[PDB]
Amino acid sequence: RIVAKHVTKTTALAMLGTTIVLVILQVLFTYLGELSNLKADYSAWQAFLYVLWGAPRYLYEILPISALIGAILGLGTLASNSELIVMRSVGISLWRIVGWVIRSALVLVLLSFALSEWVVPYTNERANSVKEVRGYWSREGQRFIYVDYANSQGQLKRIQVVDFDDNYRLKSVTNAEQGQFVKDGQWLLNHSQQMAIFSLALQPKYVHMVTIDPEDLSFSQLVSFMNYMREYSQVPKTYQLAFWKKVASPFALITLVLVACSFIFGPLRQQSMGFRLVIALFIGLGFYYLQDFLGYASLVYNPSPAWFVLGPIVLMFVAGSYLLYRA
Amino acid sequence: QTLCIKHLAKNYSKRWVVKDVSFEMQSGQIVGLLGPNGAGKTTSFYMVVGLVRMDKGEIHLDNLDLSDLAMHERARKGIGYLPQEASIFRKLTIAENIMAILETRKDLNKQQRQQRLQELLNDFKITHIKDSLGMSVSGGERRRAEIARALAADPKFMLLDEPFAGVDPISVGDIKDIIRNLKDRGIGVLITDHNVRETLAICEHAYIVSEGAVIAEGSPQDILENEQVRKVYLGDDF
Amino acid sequence: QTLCIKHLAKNYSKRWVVKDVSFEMQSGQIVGLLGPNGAGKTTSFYMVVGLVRMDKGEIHLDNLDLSDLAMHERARKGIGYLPQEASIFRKLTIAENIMAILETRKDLNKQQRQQRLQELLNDFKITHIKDSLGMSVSGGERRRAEIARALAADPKFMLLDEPFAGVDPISVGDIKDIIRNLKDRGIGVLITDHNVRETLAICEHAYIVSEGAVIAEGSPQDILENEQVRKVYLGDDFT
Amino acid sequence: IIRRYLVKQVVSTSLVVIALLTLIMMGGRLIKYFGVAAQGRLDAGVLFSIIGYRMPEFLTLILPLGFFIGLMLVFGRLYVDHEMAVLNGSGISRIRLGQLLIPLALVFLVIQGILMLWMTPWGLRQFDQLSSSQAVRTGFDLVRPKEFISSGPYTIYAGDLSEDRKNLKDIFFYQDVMILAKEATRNVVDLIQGRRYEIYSQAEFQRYRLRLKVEALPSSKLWNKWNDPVIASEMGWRVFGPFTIVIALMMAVALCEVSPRQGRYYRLIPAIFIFASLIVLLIAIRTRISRDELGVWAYPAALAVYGIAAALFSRK
Ligand SMILES: CCCCCCCCCCCC(=O)O[C@@H](CCCCCCCCC)CC(=O)O[C@@H]1[C@@H](NC(=O)C[C@H](CCCCCCC)OC(=O)C[C@H](O)CCCCCCCCC)[C@H](OC[C@H]2O[C@H](OP(=O)(O)O)[C@H](NC(=O)C[C@@H](CCCCCC)OC(=O)CCCCCC)[C@@H](OC(=O)C[C@H](O)CCCCC)[C@@H]2O)O[C@H](CO[C@]2(C(=O)O)C[C@@H](O[C@]3(C(=O)O)C[C@@H](O)[C@@H](O)[C@@H]([C@H](O)CO)O3)[C@@H](O[C@]3(C(=O)O)C[C@@H](O[C@@H]4O[C@H](C(=O)O)[C@@H](O)[C@H](O)[C@H]4NC(C)=O)[C@@H](O)[C@@H]([C@H](O)CO)O3)[C@@H]([C@H](O)CO)O2)[C@H]1OP(=O)(O)O
Ligand SMILES: CN1C(=O)[C@H](CCCCN)NC(=O)[C@H](CCCN)NCc2cccnc2Sc2c(Cl)ccc(-c3ccc(N)nc3)c2CNC(=O)[C@@H]1Cc1c[nH]c2ccccc12
Repeated sequence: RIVAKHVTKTTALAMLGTTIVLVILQVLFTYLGELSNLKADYSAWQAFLYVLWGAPRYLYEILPISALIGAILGLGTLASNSELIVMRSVGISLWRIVGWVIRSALVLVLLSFALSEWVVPYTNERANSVKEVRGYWSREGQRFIYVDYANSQGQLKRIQVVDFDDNYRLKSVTNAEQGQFVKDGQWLLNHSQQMAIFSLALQPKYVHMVTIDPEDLSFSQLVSFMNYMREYSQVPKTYQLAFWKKVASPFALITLVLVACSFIFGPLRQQSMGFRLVIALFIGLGFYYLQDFLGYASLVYNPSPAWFVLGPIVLMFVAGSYLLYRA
Repeated sequence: QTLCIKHLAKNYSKRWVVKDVSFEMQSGQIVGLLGPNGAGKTTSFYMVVGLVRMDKGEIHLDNLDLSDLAMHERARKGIGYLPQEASIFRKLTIAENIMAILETRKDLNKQQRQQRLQELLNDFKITHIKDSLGMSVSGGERRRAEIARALAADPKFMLLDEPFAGVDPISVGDIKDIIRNLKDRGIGVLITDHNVRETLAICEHAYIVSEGAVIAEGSPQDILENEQVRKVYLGDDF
Repeated sequence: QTLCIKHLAKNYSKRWVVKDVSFEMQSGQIVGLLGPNGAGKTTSFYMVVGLVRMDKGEIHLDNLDLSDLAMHERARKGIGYLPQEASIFRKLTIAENIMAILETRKDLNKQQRQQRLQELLNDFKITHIKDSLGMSVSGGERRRAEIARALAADPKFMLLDEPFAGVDPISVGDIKDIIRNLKDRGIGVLITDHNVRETLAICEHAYIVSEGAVIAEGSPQDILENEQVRKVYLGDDFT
Repeated sequence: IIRRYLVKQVVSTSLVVIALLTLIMMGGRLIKYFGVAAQGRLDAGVLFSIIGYRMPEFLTLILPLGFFIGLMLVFGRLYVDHEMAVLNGSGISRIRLGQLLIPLALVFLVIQGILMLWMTPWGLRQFDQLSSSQAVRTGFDLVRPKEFISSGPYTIYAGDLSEDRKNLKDIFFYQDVMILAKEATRNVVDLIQGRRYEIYSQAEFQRYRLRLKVEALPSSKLWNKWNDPVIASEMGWRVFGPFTIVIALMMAVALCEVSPRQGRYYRLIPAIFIFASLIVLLIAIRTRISRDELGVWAYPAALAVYGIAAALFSRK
């Protein structure tokens, strides 16, 4: 227990220190980029508030690389002090130390979950305000609905619904000027100009989610909205990529921590602390580039984004396990 | 108990630093794995410890093969290791340092774990620093704490890497007494160190390894009067 | 020439590692700066070299102050340094290793520089391996090449850090012969080493530094017979 | 022989660092460009041309930084393996070793002058022309599978799309002209198994054919006109910018003293941040001159302030 507490506390302190350092270094580096966007209504204080409100998002996007670098630094501090060697010499396996470091990284995993569900969706809205959909086009089965204005409270302005059959022939082109939402599957409206050659599946609750990019949506919102679209429509590939990227974020963090531990016990053993930090930065940049590139490639290639998202994670986990097996 | 090691061989950069290094040890016996620097004593000792993977050879501990086992598995089988460099837990107190390894023992409960901690602290005269951090103690006190921590795991063979490294001649007697006490505790000791003169004073069986192979075997007196060893390692005058 | 060092003192993290360390070493004299580990012998040796800046004290070389001079300026004044670890230029040939420091000498032309290179290679028996890289040589050959390069720097006082470090007893005699050769070249030698026994065999004047101050002085016989050193450093039983 | 050794070491490690930093800092932007292309806002077959035309612009930052890191790597290696103790112990100071590399620093300064005065403006001109060519794409060029894309009076939905942005499936197009086609291949687009409607006219068809900067100016044109604050800022940047390899030489010498235990890469991050601060100041000054608030005189001074402060740090 004392060994476990010591390793977990040291690695958690390393992760938290790296997290604070990286969040500060990204806030003060995004502020530099934002200082060139100043105008009459966007002063330096407004830009600082916009960057600061985005701090939870920067933290959420840093937690994987933060955990990787923190594990690297903490295990390097233990190894350079010859603490891991005596830990092995007393009967503690490599996988036990890796499990302790993973227990330490579970705090960052929980922090990532809390940010993604409760903090990031709210502060992102605040950040945009410092700096509800119009012209919404949607498909419901064989019908196409274009609503010029849609409101979260249940207001529709200039709706146009065009129906179709399996033969793709016009059936009804209905239009209205104003409309209200009363229940699922039915909307009241005035000026019911229905052509011939009511029920619509749009829901106000998801209206605010249309403008938001799939990456910026919280997991609960993404699942609810994606469930709604799969029920009434076809889910786009970018939404599937976002879902597989969010559901595999804790797994990616744990795998990156395991890779850091394997590197410390393997290639990065007896190396200097500066070299370990440089290699940790290189691995973090490589991970942040591979995940982004494969996410983009999932949107252009036939295979499902699940493959492009769970490929790097599984492969890195296998590589780390093999490096740990080599001791 | 006996530790037999046969035909150790390891190559680095396609050259065999160690070629057929074999030696035998017994519990409560001091054995010195000596030889010219870089000729394979360090690599052979590390393969015995488990730091360096074994390309060729067989390690048995009382007809129990340890060649395929890893470092931690060998440690659980009854092998302890004492690194030359400072290996104390810097942020843990000396009492916590020993108790951290005492908790690993499965055949002790807390009531006897505390007693074992107290008697280990009193054995090495480190009770006065039991509440002090491991990174704020003297070299000798830190080494005694490391030895107590290693013995807290109850090893059957202690593998010491250069105990007489950076040790004044006044404090060489203390290290010799500590190693003699380790022998008297029923635990064999394998010492590897470049200071052959005071390593041959406590070791009761010495193996000299040169050119990657064992060139001599026997007591330190026999080692000194060995033509090959004086030809390669100790010189004409010693 | 006489390098005289007075009142060395240095603190590290509010702890006075070295307190009033003073000693004199003449040219052509082997002087051993020994003592218990961590008691200030290594720090005093480094401040003599110039690796770590002094906090108190002065250094003179025939009334030529070296206290404020940097390490390279002292080297230009005639002080060479031999580190314990492998300090040879890894990707430079041994002949190139010696020549690169020979080219620094402003009192030698190419015709004389080549002759000096050849005779330095000959004296240290490294002519046979003059075409190999510095990183692909044996430990003894590497140390011989480093000493040849240091002599190519033309020093008046060579400060050796742990010459008998990781050295077999067979090579201890060879290193002793090397240091005696540097003595016979008119170059004083200041040796610091953990191995007190073998260091005391060639040094003709030993300074023992304990608790940050010099406690002993004189020939190694006096050092061994000194009761204070045996009480703090050597022990009652020592040979 | 010490000079050739140092020059070879610095050139090798600095070329390695320059290639590595080029890979790192161009792969990220190329991945961003590839994401844009996968969103249909950029041709996937041209993004390589985009990153090839910005080779000089990225290199104008990688060269000062790559040289700085290579200098740090060489000097830190000299310190770690005790090759600096024997060089200082032979009368050759660290400042002397840095001065021995003045010809190499001048070679890199000439290279960076070539990039910033000629190569970078040409690359930026070609990249701006290419971006203007790629900023006009509209219609079925911007379509994404299972999504509605609105461009001008056009609304486009495609149920499927190939790996390349051709061979659409389940195509719905809205102007008003509404066309629903089973297949479509690409603005000239051939639609297969389609229906056209006017909202009321109907027409079925088996096949149908549908038909819906100062930074880049040449140095010759910017050598004069120093009165214009924007032109003055750009030209002074092009002139006083290549002198960041002289400041990367006398500062990497200052911030390279590392203990053998400390490591070769220990001091990189703080001094890389110091060099980044130098460059960030050189960019804030450039912007201030562009806004007519500071004047060109701040270009050399910003270097000299870093030139002196480094030099003093090398002589403490
Ligand atoms: C001698 C002299 C020598 C020196 C010479 C000079 C120097 C060399 C010169 C060479 C040339 C050069 O520059 O070379 C590069 C730089 C070289 C380095 C700098 C100089 C250093 C000098 C000192 C050394 C290239 C460059 O600079 O490319 C820009 C790009 N920048 C980056 O990519 C920077 C980062 C990092 C750079 C760091 C420094 C490296 C060198 C040391 O990577 C790289 O360099 C690549 C590589 O990996 C670097 C390797 C790093 C490691 C190196 C190690 C070396 C050894 C030590 C830009 O990215 C957008 C954002 O990307 C990420 O954030 P994110 O993911 O959240 O989105 C970035 N964060 C991250 O990655 C996360 C990082 C943070 C960084 C950490 C750094 C650590 C060191 O932490 C981590 O990783 C965690 C781990 C690490 C932690 C920290 C340790 C954000 O970083 C920042 O803030 C940081 C700053 O830059 C400052 C940099 C540091 C300075 C010290 C970024 O700002 O996008 C730009 C284009 O931008 C547009 C475009 O104009 O086309 C616009 C853009 O819109 C927005 C915006 O979002 O930004 C919003 C908008 O409102 C407005 O405000 C708008 C805008 O403000 C004003 O217009 O900006 C976006 O557009 C759209 C979109 O649809 O999406 C529509 C938007 O809306 C529309 O906009 C229109 C418009 O305005 O046009 C308008 O008309 C419309 O009406 C409007 N409609 C509506 C409806 O509104 C909006 O919807 C938006 C949406 O929200 C999504 O973004 O999207 C975008 C599009 O995405 C593109 O695809 O397009 C590129 O410019 P471009 O190349 O010229 O092109
Ligand atoms: C607005 N700028 C641009 O054009 C560059 C693109 C440069 C190449 C264009 N092909 N865009 C960017 O900012 C993109 C992100 C958004 C992209 N839209 N990446 C960031 C970046 C890249 C390169 C250089 N700095 C930066 S960030 C920066 C830095 Cl490090 C330091 C200070 C300032 C600053 C200046 C004045 C001020 N009051 N507050 C702040 C900034 C803000 N940025 C800027 O001032 C620069 C000024 C500039 C114009 N020409 C240059 C040529 C070389 C170097 C700099 C410049």
